[PDB]
Amino acid sequence: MLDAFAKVVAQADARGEFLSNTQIDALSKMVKEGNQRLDIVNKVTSNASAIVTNSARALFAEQPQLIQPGGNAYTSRRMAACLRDMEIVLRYVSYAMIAGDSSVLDDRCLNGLRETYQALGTPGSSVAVAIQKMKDASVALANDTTGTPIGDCSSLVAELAGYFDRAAVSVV
Amino acid sequence: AAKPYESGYIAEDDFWRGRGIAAWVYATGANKVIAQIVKDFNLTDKKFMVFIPNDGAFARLSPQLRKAMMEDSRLVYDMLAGHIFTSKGSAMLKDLQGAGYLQPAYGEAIGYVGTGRVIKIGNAQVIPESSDILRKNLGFSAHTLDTFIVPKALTKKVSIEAGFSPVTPAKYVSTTKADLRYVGATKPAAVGGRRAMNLMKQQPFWMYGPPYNAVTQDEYEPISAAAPKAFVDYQIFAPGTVKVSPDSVNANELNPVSGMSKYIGKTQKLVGDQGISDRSDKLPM
Amino acid sequence: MKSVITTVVSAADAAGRFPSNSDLESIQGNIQRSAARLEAAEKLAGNHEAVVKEAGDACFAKYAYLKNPGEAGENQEKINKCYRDVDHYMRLVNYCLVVGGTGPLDEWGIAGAREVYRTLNLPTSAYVASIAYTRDRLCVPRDMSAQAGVEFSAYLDYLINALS
Amino acid sequence: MKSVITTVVSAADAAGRFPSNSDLESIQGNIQRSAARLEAAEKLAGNHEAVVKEAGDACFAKYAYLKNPGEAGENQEKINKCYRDVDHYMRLVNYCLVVGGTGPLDEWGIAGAREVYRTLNLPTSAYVASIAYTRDRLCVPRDMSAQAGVEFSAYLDYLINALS
Amino acid sequence: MKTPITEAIATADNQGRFLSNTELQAVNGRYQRATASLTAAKALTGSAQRLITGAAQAVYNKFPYTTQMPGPAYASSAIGKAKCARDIGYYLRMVTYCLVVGGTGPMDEYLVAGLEEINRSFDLSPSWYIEALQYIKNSHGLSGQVANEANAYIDYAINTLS
Amino acid sequence: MLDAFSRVVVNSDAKAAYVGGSDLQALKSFIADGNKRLDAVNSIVSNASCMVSDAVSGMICENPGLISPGGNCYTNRRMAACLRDGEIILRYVSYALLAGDASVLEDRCLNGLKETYIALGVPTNSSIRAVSIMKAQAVAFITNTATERKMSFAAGDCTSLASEVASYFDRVGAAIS
Amino acid sequence: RLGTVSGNSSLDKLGLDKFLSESNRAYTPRAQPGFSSEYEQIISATYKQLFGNAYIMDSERAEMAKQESMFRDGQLTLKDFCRALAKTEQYKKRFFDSRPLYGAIELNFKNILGRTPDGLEHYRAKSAVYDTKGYEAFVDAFFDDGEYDEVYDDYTVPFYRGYKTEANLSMAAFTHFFRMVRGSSTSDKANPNSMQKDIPLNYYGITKTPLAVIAPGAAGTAYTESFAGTGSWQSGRAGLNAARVALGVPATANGKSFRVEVTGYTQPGFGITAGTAVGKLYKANKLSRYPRSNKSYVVGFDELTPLYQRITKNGGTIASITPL
Ligand SMILES: C=CC1=C(C)[C@@H](Cc2[nH]c(/C=C3N=C(/C=C4\NC(=O)[C@H](C)[C@H]4CC)C(C)=C\3CCC(=O)O)c(CCC(=O)O)c2C)NC1=O
Ligand SMILES: C=CC1=C(C)[C@@H](Cc2[nH]c(/C=C3N=C(/C=C4\NC(=O)[C@H](C)[C@H]4CC)C(C)=C\3CCC(=O)O)c(CCC(=O)O)c2C)NC1=O
Ligand SMILES: C=CC1=C(C)[C@@H](Cc2[nH]c(/C=C3N=C(/C=C4\NC(=O)[C@H](C)[C@H]4CC)C(C)=C\3CCC(=O)O)c(CCC(=O)O)c2C)NC1=O
Ligand SMILES: C=CC1=C(C)[C@@H](Cc2[nH]c(/C=C3N=C(/C=C4\NC(=O)[C@H](C)[C@H]4CC)C(C)=C\3CCC(=O)O)c(CCC(=O)O)c2C)NC1=O
Ligand SMILES: C=CC1=C(C)[C@@H](Cc2[nH]c(/C=C3N=C(/C=C4\NC(=O)[C@H](C)[C@H]4CC)C(C)=C\3CCC(=O)O)c(CCC(=O)O)c2C)NC1=O
Ligand SMILES: C=CC1=C(C)[C@@H](Cc2[nH]c(/C=C3N=C(/C=C4\NC(=O)[C@H](C)[C@H]4CC)C(C)=C\3CCC(=O)O)c(CCC(=O)O)c2C)NC1=O
Ligand SMILES: C=CC1=C(C)[C@@H](Cc2[nH]c(/C=C3N=C(/C=C4\NC(=O)[C@H](C)[C@H]4CC)C(C)=C\3CCC(=O)O)c(CCC(=O)O)c2C)NC1=O
Ligand SMILES: C=CC1=C(C)[C@@H](Cc2[nH]c(/C=C3N=C(/C=C4\NC(=O)[C@H](C)[C@H]4CC)C(C)=C\3CCC(=O)O)c(CCC(=O)O)c2C)NC1=O
Ligand SMILES: C=CC1=C(C)[C@@H](Cc2[nH]c(/C=C3N=C(/C=C4\NC(=O)[C@H](C)[C@H]4CC)C(C)=C\3CCC(=O)O)c(CCC(=O)O)c2C)NC1=O
Ligand SMILES: CCC1=C(C)/C(=C/C2=NC(=C\c3[nH]c(/C=C4\NC(=O)[C@H](C)[C@H]4CC)c(C)c3CCC(=O)O)/C(CCC(=O)O)=C2C)NC1=O
Ligand SMILES: CCC1=C(C)/C(=C/C2=NC(=C\c3[nH]c(/C=C4\NC(=O)[C@H](C)[C@H]4CC)c(C)c3CCC(=O)O)/C(CCC(=O)O)=C2C)NC1=O
Ligand SMILES: CCC1=C(C)/C(=C/C2=NC(=C\c3[nH]c(/C=C4\NC(=O)[C@H](C)[C@H]4CC)c(C)c3CCC(=O)O)/C(CCC(=O)O)=C2C)NC1=O
Ligand SMILES: CCC1=C(C)/C(=C/C2=NC(=C\c3[nH]c(/C=C4\NC(=O)[C@H](C)[C@H]4CC)c(C)c3CCC(=O)O)/C(CCC(=O)O)=C2C)NC1=O
Repeated sequence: MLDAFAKVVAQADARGEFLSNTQIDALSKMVKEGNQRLDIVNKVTSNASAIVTNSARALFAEQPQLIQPGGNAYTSRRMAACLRDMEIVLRYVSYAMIAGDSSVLDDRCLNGLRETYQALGTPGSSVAVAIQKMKDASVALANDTTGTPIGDCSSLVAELAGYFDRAAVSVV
Repeated sequence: AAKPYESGYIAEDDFWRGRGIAAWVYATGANKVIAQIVKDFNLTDKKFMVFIPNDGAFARLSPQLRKAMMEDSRLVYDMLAGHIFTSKGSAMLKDLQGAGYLQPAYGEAIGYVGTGRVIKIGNAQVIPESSDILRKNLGFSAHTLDTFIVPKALTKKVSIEAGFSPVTPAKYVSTTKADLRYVGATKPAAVGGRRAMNLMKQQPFWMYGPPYNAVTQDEYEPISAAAPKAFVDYQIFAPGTVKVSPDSVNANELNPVSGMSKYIGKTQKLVGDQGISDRSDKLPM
Repeated sequence: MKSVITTVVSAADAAGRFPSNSDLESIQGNIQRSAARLEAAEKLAGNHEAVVKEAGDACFAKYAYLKNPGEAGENQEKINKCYRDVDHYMRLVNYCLVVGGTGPLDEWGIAGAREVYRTLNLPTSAYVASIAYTRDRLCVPRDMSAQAGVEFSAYLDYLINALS
Repeated sequence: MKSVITTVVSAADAAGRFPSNSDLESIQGNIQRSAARLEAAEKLAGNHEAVVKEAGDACFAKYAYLKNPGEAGENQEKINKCYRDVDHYMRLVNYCLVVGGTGPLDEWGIAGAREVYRTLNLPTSAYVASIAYTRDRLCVPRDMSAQAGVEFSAYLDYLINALS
Repeated sequence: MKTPITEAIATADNQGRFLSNTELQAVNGRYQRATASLTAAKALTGSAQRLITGAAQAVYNKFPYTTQMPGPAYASSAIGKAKCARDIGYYLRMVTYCLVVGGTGPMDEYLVAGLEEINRSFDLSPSWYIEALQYIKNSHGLSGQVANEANAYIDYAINTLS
Repeated sequence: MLDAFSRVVVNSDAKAAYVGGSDLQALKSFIADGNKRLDAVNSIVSNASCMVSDAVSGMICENPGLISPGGNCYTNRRMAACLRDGEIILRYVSYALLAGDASVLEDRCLNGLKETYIALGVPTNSSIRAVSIMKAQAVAFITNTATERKMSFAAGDCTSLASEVASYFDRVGAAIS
Repeated sequence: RLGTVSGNSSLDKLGLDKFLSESNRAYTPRAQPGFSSEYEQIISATYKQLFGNAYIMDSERAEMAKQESMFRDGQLTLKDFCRALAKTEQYKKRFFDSRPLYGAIELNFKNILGRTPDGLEHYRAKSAVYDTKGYEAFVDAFFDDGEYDEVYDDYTVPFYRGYKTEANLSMAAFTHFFRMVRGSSTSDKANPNSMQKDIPLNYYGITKTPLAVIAPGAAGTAYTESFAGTGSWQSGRAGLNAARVALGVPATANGKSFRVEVTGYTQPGFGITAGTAVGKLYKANKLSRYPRSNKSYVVGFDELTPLYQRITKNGGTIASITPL
């Protein structure tokens, strides 16, 4: 895997170039955010059990056929594996948020997830609804203050929303 | 420095401010360089020819090139020395005809193609509407370009993959009355209480139907299970105080010819609204 | 989707050429016509539950035989699926005014419909009587403007001619 | 004969469908963009005898070696056929403005040209160099209107990319 | 690639847990040191050609047989001289990559993995590249903690060569 | 193949939602900035021949081992195919700029282009550099910063269109990698 | 775009998006004298179909200038032009003279008929025409059997139909179609399973065994495997590809079996450490950790989630999962 600092280095080694003066000034801004990025990863991780469970609770209220006999989440092994997957996706979205690059997200979670759910019969349109419910529980948790100093984080919540949309289109 | 309208505009340093085609040479410090070029190559006696790029040529200059003209003052020197030509002297536009070559002040030699009224100097084009101005004293000809004469021998050091590839940031578009609903689902259900089912949204009206059976948010409230033993008697009140009112006094709105009735029977759950509720009013209890 | 963009791109892809001057001239028609057909798509998207339910019982006001035994409007589930299937068709007309062509109606509503409404024995003249009621309910200055109602009705009788 | 009308009629025929609402919208863009190019073509009509004379001198100025004995511009008779062959290209772009697309260039001027010119030993770079001149002496608010110059330039670069 | 960011992700993904404050502090310390490292990398980039021409000449002064002996391995001809100023620029570019990333990651993936195999095969001496690196440690002109970050990755490559 | 308007339709169809209100304003902005998009697609296809030849030549000038015996662009059959491999890639990028969505570029071009280039043996580092040169040419004609041509436009800013088409070219390098 | 959901479509995002959009139908018996643009499009469309999106240069396209002119007034395009172009040297050089007989036989099924050979008897009926009468009648049996006038109008271009259900083929022929047609930016010179020299469906087209379909443009789209026998009788060798059967006690212990295909295995990235290992780089015996990339596994269901993490954490790319 490689983060956002290692991303521009790998793009520059393949050209055989030193980094520019403009490119160092663009990596100073990524360090200048710095603490605001670590606030989003702190808020998402600290409420990780309640984000997964209460957005599984709201999925079975709107699609109650998934827990009927003959549904894809009806049994204890088949329900516990469903909550386990929703915690796997929230894990690698927080990994992609601390790194600034969606490379650990697809190389270790997403590549082969569509092929897995097509061999098992898991409804892929219902997985993306569970992904989109953890999204707006987390982008509403991102832009509340709650012991953070007041400022503008609207550029880092568009990046966190883009990692949830990436995980949702790799399964739908 | 001073105002350009002093001494008329007869001064050489103030004339190009007056003939306002090249305003970038005084907005930047480029006019110090071309005065230092003709010191350095002794062009003050013999006649020559300049091709000044206009305003708009400086504006269409690329951001991967305009950065490299700031971090390298040697690159600004020979680019401005690449516009001063000493082949034909004070040459007009009619002597720039055919195809041929031209010797710059510093750089190798640059080929021109001049075909009638369109004249190219090699990645440049002379706009001939204002280009035949000749100064008598310190004598040269000045013509106007629309692009800088950029030789390819200078700019193999530049590229767009340095970091000048343009990127726009996209931000999320959520409304503040919607993510205030969604913060209550982040807490666990022992401390979030009733707010733990806040993530379910409004389904369409057929999704609560008997094939699909989507559960409303009110099934998770205690207001669905309000089934008491006690009951109001309604006969112990004064006559005229018990009020009742029907929904519509019509046979055809209470029940249509199909069973899609909003008021009678089990099809009262098939409303397009009334899927979610306001239980972020109270408490996290 | 069959659209204005996807038509002129596919025509210049089968010929193997760049977007010509006549392929940019078609997208300019998509600009001058978008004002009328986005007014109809916004008027429909705000008042859709009242337009669907007004047309859902215009089926059963013309065909009261559908509540007879064995028919398609017997019980509560079958009228829930009937008001759903009308709301599906009104969503696809909202999608066609947004895109600008008959794309979403063709791929999602019309293709395969003759083989389903005959296998399941749903009378296709009753998936029409709700669509034909909405086309004559529209008052041309009251709900939308003049050219917004031209676009709204032209996608409404494309669906009628595709079920007939 | 690629036009805006010809592209949607041939695409409605390829799927066996009637002219839809996605097809009449493309004819609307032909109406809006018509006033731009139809007065550029009026400008090219009454002033073609001087535009090809100016463009004709602009290739023998660049390639002066054509007047050598043994080249394509030896005598006055082979010179007269070059001013003729550039007057044809100015007539075929006058046709592309009133049609609305790259039809009349693609049939009578471009298809078959690069094997005629190779066999008859004519350099295509000099059939280029007169087309790129009238693209360059065109300044947009004097010679025509501001939008007529966009259409007039759009066909000259289409002819240039075809020869080159 | 070894980075303070990616080593925190890899030690939590190996255990299979969420990023705790054990991992949020290891990337907090990368952000504190990043200001010294980014000034050390902007200065080594802007004075690269001075440091490349000088360090190659500093090897020809200590080992003058490398400009004398015939063969393909030595910088006798103009071709072996051009392949030496290319090798110094590879060692210098990996140092500025390690300062930008924040760890000894880019010079692990690109330079020091397989380095003892390509030196023994093409018959290059690691003592040539040490003296080329002792020059850059003595001539970058940096000061303080800016020089502490630059000399930490220069001293890392001298330990693999020796 | 989806355009910009039909992309928000397949996003609304996933949740049985009508398109209206919040989503129609981002599409009404597409119409209002729609004259710029036609005015920018015209700038690329007017120069589409000089762009391709200069991209394959500049790929060769920096890496001149490609025209040696053993290089991939050696003979005349191989050079004429490399000049046509890039003329198609530029054609599909100009479709995605006209549509406003990268679905025609991913469906018809990039899906399968990777295993095309590993069966033939095309060097992916050299083909990325030829795309990179086309990216710099496309931003220069859109933002009018071309040093060899000066196209006429109305006055205004089109940075969002240049940052859009730059993201289409980076999908080409990420696919074949 | 990939997937099956989000658009209510599976075949256009399986590589068939360009092919599901054209007709190219030649609506008039002769080309009109005066105009060339309509019929130049049909000739470029029947070059792209019959040659399988190959590059025909101008020095090679002039070698078929005669037929192109017989078609423009006095020949059909389905018959008599695709038949004329199949007897040319440009078709014969790259589709017949390069491969064995059974390799040339299924390239003609794709190019002329738009499908794949179903079983051995589809191969065997076409090799018998070549053995008795030569190449000139061998390409006529693709045109002059019953199938060709049945499925194509004799003024349209052929199109791909081996995936459809109205082309009454076996379901192993569906999986074989997506081995020979990989999207619209590919030819059979640009196919990794036939590189204009191989037999693309050699064991699988004869025995009718089905393959796992990998979509073009997927993550593990570069997965290819070799072929080797395994038994003592055929003198085979063990340990190259995983089996396709799941026979014994391990088939149903740990639940239902699957067959997983991995693509990219490199030397950097094995350990739990985010970076390469510095040092020796190879053990004594000098071999890699994975001597082949493109490995395959047969795994149970209770071992599928530990294996999934063991693949992706070590650099691998899951190409396909298929229940045995
Ligand atoms: C190891 C654990 C660790 C953390 C969790 C963070 C925590 C943290 N955040 C900030 C500092 C900050 N944090 C934020 C972030 C926000 N403010 C808001 O109103 C938004 C809701 C939210 C963005 C999503 C902002 C905006 C600042 C800077 C205050 C300012 O400049 O206005 C600071 C002080 C630095 C400063 O003041 O500049 C610290 C220590 N840093 C750490 O080292
Ligand atoms: C632990 C102890 C405990 C209680 C005391 C009750 C308290 C209580 N009552 C209501 C909810 C309510 N409570 C009332 C009651 C009244 N309104 C009147 O006009 C009368 C004055 C009064 C009855 C005598 C009504 C009418 C509602 C429904 C409110 C509404 O949604 O309209 C709710 C909201 C939850 C729900 O709607 O189900 C709660 C927590 N519940 C508890 O769990
Ligand atoms: C996105 C596009 C889209 C559509 C247009 C519909 C099309 C459609 N409608 C129905 C299904 C139906 N349509 C009706 C309709 C009626 N009953 C009557 O008495 C009248 C004839 C009529 C009301 C207008 C009924 C009753 C069913 C259910 C059939 C059944 O219960 O067997 C079905 C069968 C599947 C099901 O059970 O829902 C389908 C595919 N579905 C779609 O996905
Ligand atoms: C989105 C799609 C859409 C439509 C197709 C129309 C359709 C429509 N019309 C009416 C409602 C009505 N429509 C009319 C008709 C008319 N009124 C006049 O002044 C004219 C003379 C005449 C035009 C023919 C009348 C008189 C009513 C009120 C009576 C009724 O309930 O139908 C209603 C009920 C809601 C209401 O207006 O109270 C609807 C949905 N409106 C929409 O929003
Ligand atoms: C209606 C559409 C139409 C066209 C577009 C042209 C295209 C065209 N031009 C030429 C023909 C020509 N084109 C040139 C041109 C040149 N020679 C030079 O010295 C310069 C290189 C260049 C000046 C522009 C000459 C000299 C001929 C005549 C060839 C000859 O005499 O051998 C011919 C051969 C027949 C002939 O004119 O003799 C044709 C078909 N003609 C058409 O009928
Ligand atoms: C329809 C075809 C058509 C063209 C291709 C052009 C070509 C053209 N330009 C000029 C004539 C001219 N063209 C210009 C050029 C310009 N003037 C300016 O104000 C701008 C700065 C600049 C635009 C580049 C000038 C200054 C003259 C007069 C001098 C001359 O060239 O003779 C003439 C002679 C007639 C005249 O205008 O006096 C012609 C035919 N005009 C046309 O009608
Ligand atoms: C729809 C999209 C679409 C494409 C992108 C191309 C993709 C493509 N390119 C080539 C074929 C080729 N592509 C290249 C290109 C290159 N080699 C290099 O060294 C350069 C890096 C690069 C030029 C930029 C070359 C040289 C060949 C020919 C290889 C050969 O002839 O052996 C072929 C095989 C041609 C054949 O089989 O006859 C295909 C399908 N074709 C398409 O239909
Ligand atoms: C080895 C030999 C060699 C070459 C052939 C050139 C090739 C070349 N051209 C450009 C760069 C460019 N190329 C063009 C294209 C054009 N400009 C015009 O004046 C024409 C209208 C049009 C086709 C001729 C444009 C517009 C740019 C960017 C800026 C500009 O020149 O105005 C770039 C930079 C790409 C980048 O930034 O990464 C390169 C390498 N350079 C070389 O070193
Ligand atoms: C009618 C069909 C049609 C064409 C023939 C072309 C031509 C064209 N371009 C623009 C108009 C424009 N074109 C651009 C684009 C640019 N300007 C720049 O300074 C950049 C260099 C470049 C890319 C960012 C801009 C900024 C406008 C102004 C109008 C707007 O902002 O929408 C207009 C609108 C001007 C008017 O209203 O008259 C037209 C018609 N485009 C079309 O839609
Ligand atoms: C790299 C980390 C990783 C990933 C990505 C992963 C995917 C994965 N998901 C699985 C199952 C599953 N995934 C789901 C999930 C769902 N089904 C639904 O109905 C819902 C819509 C949805 C979630 C709420 C279910 C129900 C199963 C069990 C399927 C079965 O047992 O048949 C299995 C089968 C093994 C098992 O857990 O029993 C794997 C390997 N496993 C991993 O270790
Ligand atoms: C980015 C990581 C990286 C490193 C470290 C690297 C080293 C490297 N240096 C090499 C050669 C060389 N290195 C030298 C350098 C020297 N010899 C002298 O006499 C001087 C004392 C000294 C330089 C100061 C010379 C002369 C050769 C050519 C040797 C040959 O061709 O046999 C070669 C042989 C391949 C080739 O010919 O290019 C490699 C792989 N390559 C890499 O890609
Ligand atoms: C679920 C338990 C199970 C089954 C069903 C099974 C079948 C099985 N039979 C095999 C071979 C074999 N099977 C036969 C059997 C025969 N050949 C003949 O000519 C006769 C007609 C026939 C029996 C009389 C032979 C000779 C081989 C060795 C094949 C060879 O080496 O070429 C092999 C290949 C492995 C090996 O060579 O040992 C398997 C997997 N193995 C199992 O573990
Ligand atoms: C069973 C015995 C055996 C074979 C046959 C074998 C081949 C083999 N060669 C490999 C890589 C390689 N092979 C080359 C070879 C070359 N590249 C070039 O440009 C040259 C033309 C050419 C030779 C000079 C390179 C550069 C790699 C590394 C590719 C990479 O890791 O990205 C790899 C990938 C894993 C690794 O990095 O070691 C394997 C498995 N491994 C084995 O254990």
